Amino acid sequence: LHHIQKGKLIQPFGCLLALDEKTFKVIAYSENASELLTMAHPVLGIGTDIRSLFTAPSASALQKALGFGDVSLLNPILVHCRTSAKPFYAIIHRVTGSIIIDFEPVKPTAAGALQSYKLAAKAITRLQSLPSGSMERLCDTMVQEVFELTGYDRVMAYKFHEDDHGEVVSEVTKPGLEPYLGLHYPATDIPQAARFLFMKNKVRMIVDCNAKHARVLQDEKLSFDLTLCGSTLRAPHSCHLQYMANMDSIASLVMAVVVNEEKRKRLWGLVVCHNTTPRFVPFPLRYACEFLAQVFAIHVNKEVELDNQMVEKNILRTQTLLCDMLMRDAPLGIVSQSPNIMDLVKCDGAALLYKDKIWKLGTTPSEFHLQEIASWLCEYHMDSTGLSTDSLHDAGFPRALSLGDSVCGMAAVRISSKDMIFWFRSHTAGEVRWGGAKHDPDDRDDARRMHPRSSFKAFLEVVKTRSLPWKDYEMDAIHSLQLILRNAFKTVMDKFTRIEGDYKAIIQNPNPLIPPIFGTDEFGWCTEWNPAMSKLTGLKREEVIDKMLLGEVFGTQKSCCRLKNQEAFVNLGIVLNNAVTSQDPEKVSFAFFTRGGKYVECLLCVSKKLDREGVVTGVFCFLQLASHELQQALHVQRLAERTAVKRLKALAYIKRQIRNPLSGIMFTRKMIEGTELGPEQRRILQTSALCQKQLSKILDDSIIEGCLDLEMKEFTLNEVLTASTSQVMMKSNGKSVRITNETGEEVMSDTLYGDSIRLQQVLADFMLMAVNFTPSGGQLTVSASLRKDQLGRSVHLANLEIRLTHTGAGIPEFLLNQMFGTEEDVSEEGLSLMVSRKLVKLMNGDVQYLRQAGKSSFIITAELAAAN
Amino acid sequence: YLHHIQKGKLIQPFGCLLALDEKTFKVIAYSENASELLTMAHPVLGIGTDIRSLFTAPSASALQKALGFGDVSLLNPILVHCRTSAKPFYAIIHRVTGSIIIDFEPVKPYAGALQSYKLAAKAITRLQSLPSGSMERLCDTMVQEVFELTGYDRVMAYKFHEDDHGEVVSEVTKPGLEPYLGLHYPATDIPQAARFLFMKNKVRMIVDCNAKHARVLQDEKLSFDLTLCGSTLRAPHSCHLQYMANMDSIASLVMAVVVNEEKRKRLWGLVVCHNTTPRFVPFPLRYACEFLAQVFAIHVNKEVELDNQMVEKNILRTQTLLCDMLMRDAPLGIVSQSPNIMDLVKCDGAALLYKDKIWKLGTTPSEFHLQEIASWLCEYHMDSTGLSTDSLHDAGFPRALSLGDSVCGMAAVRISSKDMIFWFRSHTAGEVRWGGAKHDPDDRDDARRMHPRSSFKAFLEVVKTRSLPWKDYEMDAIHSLQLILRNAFKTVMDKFTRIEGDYKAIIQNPNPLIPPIFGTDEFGWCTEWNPAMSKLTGLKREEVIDKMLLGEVFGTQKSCCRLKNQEAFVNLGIVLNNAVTSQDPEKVSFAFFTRGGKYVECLLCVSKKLDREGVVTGVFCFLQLASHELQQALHVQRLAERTAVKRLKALAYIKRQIRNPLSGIMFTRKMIEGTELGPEQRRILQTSALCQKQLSKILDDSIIEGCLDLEMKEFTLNEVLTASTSQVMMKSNGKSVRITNETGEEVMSDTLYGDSIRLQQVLADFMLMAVNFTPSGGQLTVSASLRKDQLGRSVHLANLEIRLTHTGAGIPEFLLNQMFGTEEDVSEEGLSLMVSRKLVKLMNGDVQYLRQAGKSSFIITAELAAAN
Ligand SMILES: C=CC1=C(C)/C(=C/C2=NC(=C\c3[nH]c(/C=C4\NC(=O)[C@H](C)[C@H]4CC)c(C)c3CCC(=O)O)/C(CCC(=O)O)=C2C)NC1=O
Ligand SMILES: C=CC1=C(C)/C(=C/C2=NC(=C\c3[nH]c(/C=C4\NC(=O)[C@H](C)[C@H]4CC)c(C)c3CCC(=O)O)/C(CCC(=O)O)=C2C)NC1=O
Repeated sequence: LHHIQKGKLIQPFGCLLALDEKTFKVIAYSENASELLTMAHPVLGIGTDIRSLFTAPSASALQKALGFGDVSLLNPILVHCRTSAKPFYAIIHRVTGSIIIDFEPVKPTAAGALQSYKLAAKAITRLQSLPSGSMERLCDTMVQEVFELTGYDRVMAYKFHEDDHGEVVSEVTKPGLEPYLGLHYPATDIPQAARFLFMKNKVRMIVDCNAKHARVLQDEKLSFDLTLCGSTLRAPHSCHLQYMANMDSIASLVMAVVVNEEKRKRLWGLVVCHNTTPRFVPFPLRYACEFLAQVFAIHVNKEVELDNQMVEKNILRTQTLLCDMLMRDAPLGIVSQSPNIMDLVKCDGAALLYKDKIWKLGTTPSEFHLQEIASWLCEYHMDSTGLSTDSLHDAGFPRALSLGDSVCGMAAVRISSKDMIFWFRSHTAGEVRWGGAKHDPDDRDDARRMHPRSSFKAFLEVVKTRSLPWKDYEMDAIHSLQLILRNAFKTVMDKFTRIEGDYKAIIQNPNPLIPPIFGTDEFGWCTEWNPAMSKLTGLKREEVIDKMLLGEVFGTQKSCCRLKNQEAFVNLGIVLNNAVTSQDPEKVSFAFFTRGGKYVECLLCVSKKLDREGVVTGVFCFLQLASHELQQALHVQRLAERTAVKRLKALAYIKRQIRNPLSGIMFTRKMIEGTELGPEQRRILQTSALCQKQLSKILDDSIIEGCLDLEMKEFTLNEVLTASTSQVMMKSNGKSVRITNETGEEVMSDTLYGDSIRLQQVLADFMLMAVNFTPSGGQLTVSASLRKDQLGRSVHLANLEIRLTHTGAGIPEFLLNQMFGTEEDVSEEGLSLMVSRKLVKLMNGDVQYLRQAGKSSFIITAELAAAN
Repeated sequence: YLHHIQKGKLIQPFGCLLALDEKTFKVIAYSENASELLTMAHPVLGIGTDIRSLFTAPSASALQKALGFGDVSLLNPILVHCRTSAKPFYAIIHRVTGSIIIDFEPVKPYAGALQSYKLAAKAITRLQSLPSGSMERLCDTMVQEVFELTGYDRVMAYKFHEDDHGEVVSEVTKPGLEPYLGLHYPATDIPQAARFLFMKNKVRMIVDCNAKHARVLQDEKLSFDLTLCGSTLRAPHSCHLQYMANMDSIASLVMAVVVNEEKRKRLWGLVVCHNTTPRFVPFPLRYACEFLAQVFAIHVNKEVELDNQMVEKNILRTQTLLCDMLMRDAPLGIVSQSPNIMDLVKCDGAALLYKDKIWKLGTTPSEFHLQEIASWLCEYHMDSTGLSTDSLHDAGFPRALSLGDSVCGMAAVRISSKDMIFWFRSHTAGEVRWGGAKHDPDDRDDARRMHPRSSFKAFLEVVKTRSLPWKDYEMDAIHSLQLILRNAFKTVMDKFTRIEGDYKAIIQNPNPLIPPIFGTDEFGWCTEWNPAMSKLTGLKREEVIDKMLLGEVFGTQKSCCRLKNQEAFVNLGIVLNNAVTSQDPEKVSFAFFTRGGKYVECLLCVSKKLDREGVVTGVFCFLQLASHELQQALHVQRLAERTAVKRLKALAYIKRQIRNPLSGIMFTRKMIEGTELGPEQRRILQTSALCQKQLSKILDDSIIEGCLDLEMKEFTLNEVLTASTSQVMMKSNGKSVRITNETGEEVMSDTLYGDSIRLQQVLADFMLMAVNFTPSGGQLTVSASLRKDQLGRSVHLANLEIRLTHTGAGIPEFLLNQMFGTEEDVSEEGLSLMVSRKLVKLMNGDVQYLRQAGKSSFIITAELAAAN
């Protein structure tokens, strides 16, 4: 499919013009150029002057752009015609021996690259604020932003695989369309020529797949072949036109995601948008989409760094567990205590075969099922002590299906010639919709076929009842444990029989995970020096035995491994003395110099070498090597955790210092209760009582997210209604807001059910902001009318209905949209608004104000229970 | 006179001494007490005796092994027995030119460097747990730890000044001892010989200044002398014994503090201990103290870097003050719109003489004073541009004495021939004791001055007519502001008469603080390139003007100043659009390569430019060349600032959430106070109001520890003494304790000076514990005392004394230790008690309890003023 370079067809929505390098004269054109640019008068032929089509300012601007160095920073370029002054978006690019210009009519906002970039600022800010560490959420966010920006029928992210076949990862459509999620596609749908072109043309748009194209009447006298690959007006393949017609998608717009893997540009995938009717999008929007795709790529680059850091942390955890297991008594200690061999490698069962005695943990086959497989391993693979398989049926076990489907994956190791230790992994499930690549290896770029595909279905692919594979480090760890156990109890090869290879001959992987280790006695003399530590330092063990660890071996001068300075010496002494009284593996930064010159930086962990008698015998230290990024991440995480835990003291002090005076307040109120007064004073005391009750209940605190346990108590509306006005009217009194006693007297004549604090929580806060924009001499209007509905068996319906005034300038739109939860940076003053809204709506109520003429009215309605 | 110390042949009588030869290992020098101490209960222990003929076989072998070792400072102390009667001994060895010197010290009846370092673990972890930032707390903690570890009569930190004289910075003494804190001493008190010798032997102990010194004998056939400087038994020079007998401090132990200032090293000071009775301290304690001094020196050197970081942070704040408000309403825009010129430098007032009008701010003399100052500058300083005067009387302008103590320090800058700006600093109060240095240069003490100084209590000196000094960058900022105003209006030196006279015409302050700025218009073309940026990047203004900022100037390839990679290109284009969209300055990390090819790392602050009509006209930004460590600190700080503010806003929401019903309760109380009530009800309501005010007073928001100040006002003690004690009697409702009136009637009857909002916070929360543990039937007694003494000049001391009985089980030892701030785990009640003790300890108030027979007794003392 190479004729893309040699094709004289363009889409019929813009004109294409070609100019030489120096004379700036027309050498090629399109059939619609004369109908569009000129009409709406010399005939547009070869060599016609550019100034005869556009006005003087437009021609001058185009000339200045043509003389510029990097033309990609200037387009789009607004121009006008001669007579009608019809505007156009000139898009200029340069090819070997020519300059090609595209013209598209305007108005079917930007004039450069930066102005065009400005249209994606909201989406970029949305992308930057995302919490880091999850690729799926990032893909969903980006696809949603693209859908909102472009206004297409559907948009989807389409990721490529190693096989070169692809799968959609996210999707956002309009209601009434068939979901495309989770469907794989053959690798031959997108030929390698297309995805090779997409490294340089990162945005492609097709307006109509059923339109009538226009040919490029190139001049015959020119000796140059005008390729059209870099232009925005290319007409696609007939094969692709039929492909798009089959899917019932007419117009399309697609963007590439090129990720710099180390550089190494790799096409991660595509962001493809479809619409069922012809659609045209102006050039600045396409440029903004391209910039957004660049930002998305530089974020998916960070996601893989996070993944690598997580894997490296897992390796470090395995090393720490191995160092733990080194000390305990072998071999039963690996299984009796915790953490045991199950935590060594991610598995589902484990078994030990020591001295014809079987120790089992987790989901393991029946004890009668272990000796025969052990004997089969012994007699079939005598030339190895380790084996791995993701399916026991493939490896040749005759009785694989007789043990059930609970366990299918094996990892076995021979510590001795008779005894064994092996892990079990449960068989996994899961199938893929559509064939991945439909299993057609080797390319088929023949450019002879017309379209060997049509329609679409589910096309499920079956599985082989397999388990997850065993990684490299998950076998290094098992080899390390084998070495430890073999040494403590008193070349070879490890099989790797995976599916579709049926056999492999990997060596034992003599790269054990055992870290550098040393250790001293209680006086300070060296006692241990590992082979790994000897490799790291270049110092033989015999050089550093019966030598003082502090000063002689590690020191600032005359020492074998010279330390940085005296602060390092002091810190090493402090750590070695602190570790005597603590067993926690205190990870401390440790940096030294090798025998030659190499600044080695690691983390050091020190523990006591306790003996059987219970008396310290020395220190056991091991040294784990981590890269700069993980060390910085650990430092930042430690600081963040300390800062987070610091505020707890302040919070507790605040709560106690608010609790004590309120307790004194109930003290003085209950003690003044003895001096009784008239009935009006009794109701005033009741109002103060539930006011302080609400105070304490606010200090008595998932309720931040709106979830409520719905605590229920029996109370009647009089005190709640009085306290709602009492808690707010001091604020309005400064603003000269009067009270009208408009509430009816029939609301209070009926008994009510519901708590006092819960009911009053979602009432008073509404009008608190009212004084903010209310001028002097305002008015307050409150009307209530309880609705008695006899719905239910034991609980009636006291449907609330309250109309509250809304005077002054009131809450503006950018403060009203905060109520519905449509904003991120919600002001702290407004939090109680949506808090009360969520509290009301948890009981299927409503609290809402609508803009009216003169003054608005807040409507409050709740399905509050009735105590009738 | 270091020569006298070198050849001293006298040692203290608490240990023996033996000097042997390098090769043969025979005694060549020995002390008189050695013969009767090492061989009690008798051969010739003269020259040539072998070392092995005095100790048992294991001890002899250990000594012989220790002699043949390169770095032997890691081995001492060495245990040694005697073959005569098995007498324990510490042997401490060192090597000098041609000899090996070993000194022996007897061991009390109750093994290396690392074991000696163990006796300081608690002190080291206490020093490490402190939060950084301040020095006084560090010095106090170090002195307290040394006092607890060594058990001496008094210890004190003694810091050296640049003059080589010193001053006492902290102190801790047993009760009954006169403090020395804050004093000063002449530089001739410590001869430079000892000061130089302290960089080798970092601990010096003297047991008895009155004992009879012993003498060592050395064979006179030697060709070289014997040096005893490094030995830990050397006898001090006689005039120092007289000096020590003057203060009646018989014994002493001093520890040098050597700070390796950036590997140059400097003696920061000493930690001097004193005792009135002869004292002896074993050798491992001296090693532990030496190690703790090393750790303290490291931490001291770590807290002088935060000072430099604060200096740099303050410098990167005067470049971000009035960068654009100057362009509108110049020069009147610097006084009217805040921040004003009073924020440029740390001053007390300002004045702006322009167009014959004064726009004074803060504290400033009358207009006639300013006119007289201006006329004096115009007359007597005709060829001056700006000056800073520490005290206006030293410069001697005629009318200095009229304003007096109101204004002393001045800083004047001259805008033009008539206008100018004044900054004013008031009189500061500062006094020293014992005199600053008692100057007597040229080493007046040499081979003389047996003891021409005797006991003296104090020596008060007063320096008059001085203000705080004007720094260098504080005048660079004024110079740069003068340059800004001179440029916007369209090489001269500045006086620095600061200390005593001899005006120093510094060269135009050769450091104008002005950051490198640039800017673009709306399309993107560069318009501004100031000389600072042109100097930083080595690029002329012409080569950049009329180009494009993105792509042509800052671009990945073929650009004037190439960027690092492509991720640094899409991050500069993002900020140039957010700056316009949001208009608020944004600070980001920047990095690039100059024309010469040097990597530059900066911070970029970018903000939007508007015209008079509020229309955005472009963008202007400037570079803040932060230092490496400052950049990393700000990076890590801003990494978690988002989470910090996210928690802060959530915490602050509850403030309003609880203030609203607090407003309701105040409303109800205020309208219930409007009814007819008896005296008892009135007193109840007054107590309720007093106990309620503390909620709002606490909710004003540091709040945990530090930055705490107590308000002061005139009040009667009856109200608080009743409200605080009444509000707790019913807290233990389930125990029914008995409370009866016990306070003295002479403490209620008087009014005084002091806030009642924190008196409840102090003496009402203390009695919460008394009901938590005491069972039913507990009796509580409160004793009050108001000592009215006139121990002052303008304030009458109405000192408050509180006594509380402690029934029940009482506070255990671990809970008690929390009150003193010496524990990591502090309970909420313990945290509140510690906070209250700190809150009362600023004005010399002691809160404690002592356990007696039956019930313990509390003592609370607070120095309080009287408003009589
Ligand atoms: C949902 C996934 C999806 C797929 C797999 C898809 C395929 C696709 N077809 C693409 C490319 C091509 N696809 C083909 C041809 C074929 N596609 C098929 O279905 C056949 C295997 C083959 C016809 C022989 C050719 C020649 C191209 C080159 C593009 C051109 O010259 O116009 C592209 C590239 C984007 C574009 O140029 O518009 C896409 C995105 N379109 C989709 O919507
Ligand atoms: C509280 C401040 C304080 C000061 C200023 C003080 C001075 C001092 N005097 C000290 C040292 C000396 N200072 C001197 C000399 C003189 N001191 C004086 O008062 C004269 C100026 C001079 C002799 C008359 C000498 C001979 C020494 C001891 C040197 C030696 O014995 O070889 C020291 C160091 C401690 C020691 O070396 O044992 C101290 C601490 N003692 C204090 O406690």
